[PDB]
Amino acid sequence: PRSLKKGPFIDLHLLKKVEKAVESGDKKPLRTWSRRSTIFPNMIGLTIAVHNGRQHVPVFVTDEMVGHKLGEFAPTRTYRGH
Amino acid sequence: MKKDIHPKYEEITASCSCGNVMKIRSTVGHDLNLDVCSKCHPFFTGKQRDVATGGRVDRFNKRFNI
Amino acid sequence: AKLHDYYKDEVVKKLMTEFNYNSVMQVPRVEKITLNMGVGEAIADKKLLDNAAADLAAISGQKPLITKARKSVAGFKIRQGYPIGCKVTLRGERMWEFFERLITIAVPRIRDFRGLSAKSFDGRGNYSMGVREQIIFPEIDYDKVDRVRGLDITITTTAKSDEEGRALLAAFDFPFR
Amino acid sequence: ARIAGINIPDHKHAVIALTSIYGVGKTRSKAILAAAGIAEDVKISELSEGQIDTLRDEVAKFVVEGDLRREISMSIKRLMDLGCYRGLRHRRGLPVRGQRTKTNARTRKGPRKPI
RNA sequence: UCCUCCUAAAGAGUAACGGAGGAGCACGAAGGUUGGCUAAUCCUGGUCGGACAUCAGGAGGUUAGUGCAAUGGCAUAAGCC
RNA sequence: ACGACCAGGGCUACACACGUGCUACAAUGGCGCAUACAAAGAGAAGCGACCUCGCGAGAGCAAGCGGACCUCAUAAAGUGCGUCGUAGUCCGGAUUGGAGUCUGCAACUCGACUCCAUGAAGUCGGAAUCGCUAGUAAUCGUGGAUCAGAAUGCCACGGUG
Ligand SMILES: [Mg+2]
Ligand SMILES: [Mg+2]
Ligand SMILES: [Mg+2]
Ligand SMILES: [Mg+2]
Ligand SMILES: [Mg+2]
Ligand SMILES: [Mg+2]
Ligand SMILES: [Mg+2]
Ligand SMILES: [Mg+2]
Ligand SMILES: [Mg+2]
Ligand SMILES: [Mg+2]
Ligand SMILES: [Mg+2]
Ligand SMILES: [Mg+2]
Ligand SMILES: [Mg+2]
Ligand SMILES: [Mg+2]
Ligand SMILES: [Mg+2]
Ligand SMILES: [Mg+2]
Ligand SMILES: [Mg+2]
Ligand SMILES: [Mg+2]
Ligand SMILES: [Zn+2]
Repeated sequence: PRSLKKGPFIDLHLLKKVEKAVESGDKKPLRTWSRRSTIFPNMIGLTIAVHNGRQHVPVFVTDEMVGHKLGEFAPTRTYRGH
Repeated sequence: MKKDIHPKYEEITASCSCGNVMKIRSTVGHDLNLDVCSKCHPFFTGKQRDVATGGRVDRFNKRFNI
Repeated sequence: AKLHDYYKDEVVKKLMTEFNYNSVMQVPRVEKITLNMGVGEAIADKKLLDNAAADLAAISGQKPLITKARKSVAGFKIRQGYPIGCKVTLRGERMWEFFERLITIAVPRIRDFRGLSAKSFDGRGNYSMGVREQIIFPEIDYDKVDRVRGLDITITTTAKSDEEGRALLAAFDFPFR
Repeated sequence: ARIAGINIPDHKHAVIALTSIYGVGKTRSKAILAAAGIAEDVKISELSEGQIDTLRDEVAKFVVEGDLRREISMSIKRLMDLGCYRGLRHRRGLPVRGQRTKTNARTRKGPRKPI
């Protein structure tokens, strides 16, 4: 975890983009190459698409996810089984 | 009821620590207490306690703000 | 006899009101309490039969029935006439003095107790229920159980439907849900 | 002896004996016996009875056997049923906190197991 | 050599290298009598209990059983204590 | 383009096998209290004592030092008094959940650390094999290099012997 007294992390290029994209409403999936942001409560109910290493993977974000960071719904290396 | 082959049956006190004095016949012999009394038991006042879900907005805005 | 002193005087005063009845016969009545604690594992020792014929006898004061297997199954190592089951039946006032020890003491005593679910009436109001362990009837010494094996209380009553037989037990605040 | 859900052995001391509950170790086990006015080398036997009558009051203000197991196995199922990375490392049966699994993941992977 | 149904033509009987099956024992009760009781099977509920152990009603009514082959019997049971 | 800049992944995946090490399987030992004796190093974007807040990692304030001056720094094994009584154990700490601290643009894949829970596997280890001839093997702690944070290995010095 972070130190608390610095506050949570989020990029500016996703914070300003998400405050624009709430107030323009469109569920065209917002893509991002920034998989290290703490998801904020006013990001509840959005379809973003985080990079995983190859392409974006879409993530529809609910109330339950808002503690975590955007990486933990993009599993990185593929695995099927030997 | 056959007269012999069934065991003993005598009245014994079964009090609880919350104050439910009672008498019941059994074969236990000794005075037997009680821990849990269903006249104040946590089933009608104490099974809310587990749910512990919480809004994630609440776990967010309990520790800091913006 | 205490719950039956409660019953005939202060249950009909609700079960005559809420269900539009003419006589005192139309209300359901309890019939019998049966206690099956079957030992399906007594082929390796006869002691596991007779101890399971004593460990529920010490709960409610009757010597029980060593009931036998009815027909034959090749799979579970049974034939006609293997004593595998143990049964107690209670009627009348001993039914009430056991129902007291169930619903006053042995119902909250069970580990992780969170009520007993609202559908066990087999469509005719005749109840069924099942404990998982014996010491929750508090009439046993602690370290004097050879194994742990539950029984199943079955309250056969003169209930007629699932809607109309449940309220009898719920009049004794049966911890449903 | 019968304290807070399940029994407690009597021959052991108070501090080592109270750890038989699910959810007390050697910190809450001295919190109880210093917020209820008991010593620490008297047994469950040769106590009095009112000491248990207030020890049972002290213990049940925490979360104990029912509540702990339901909360822990609630949070595990919650972490499973989103897609979280701890969720996938739960529902594959592999170590979660970033262990090396080229060898030595055996505590999650059970036994040593040929093909 | 003996036993059961069919061919056998509505009574008995009626054959072939014709069509199918069982016996050459058991039981000190599995016998006499008195008293009492009633099934196979599936649905539903239930401690480990599963499609099939035991327990509860409940449908249904010999579709079950006879120490063994079939055939004929069998509730007054000749079935089961 | 086999050149060059940038964000995000990757070397850390795992059905398995081998090699090297650490911690144990306990009484010559766990835990709690008091009590003595070392050596060799390092430090200015650094080492950071005293004092206060915190259960604890540590944030708060600000002296001291280019150092036989000041710091890091308390040695641990031991000795004395308790407790423990052969148990998967007050043995062992694996794995998992909840809450936190610090360096750092940033600890999700992947950081160390402290508290509250959880308490697996293991009762001296098969064939075969490894090191050592005196301050040696066996156990005990401390420092350094690389380093914003991050070694149970590496390189050093002593304590019992
Ligand atoms: Mg605990
Ligand atoms: Mg602990
Ligand atoms: Mg004829
Ligand atoms: Mg016969
Ligand atoms: Mg069924
Ligand atoms: Mg007869
Ligand atoms: Mg790069
Ligand atoms: Mg590598
Ligand atoms: Mg190996
Ligand atoms: Mg000690
Ligand atoms: Mg340094
Ligand atoms: Mg302080
Ligand atoms: Mg320990
Ligand atoms: Mg802990
Ligand atoms: Mg073992
Ligand atoms: Mg031993
Ligand atoms: Mg370093
Ligand atoms: Mg040395
Ligand atoms: Zn109480």
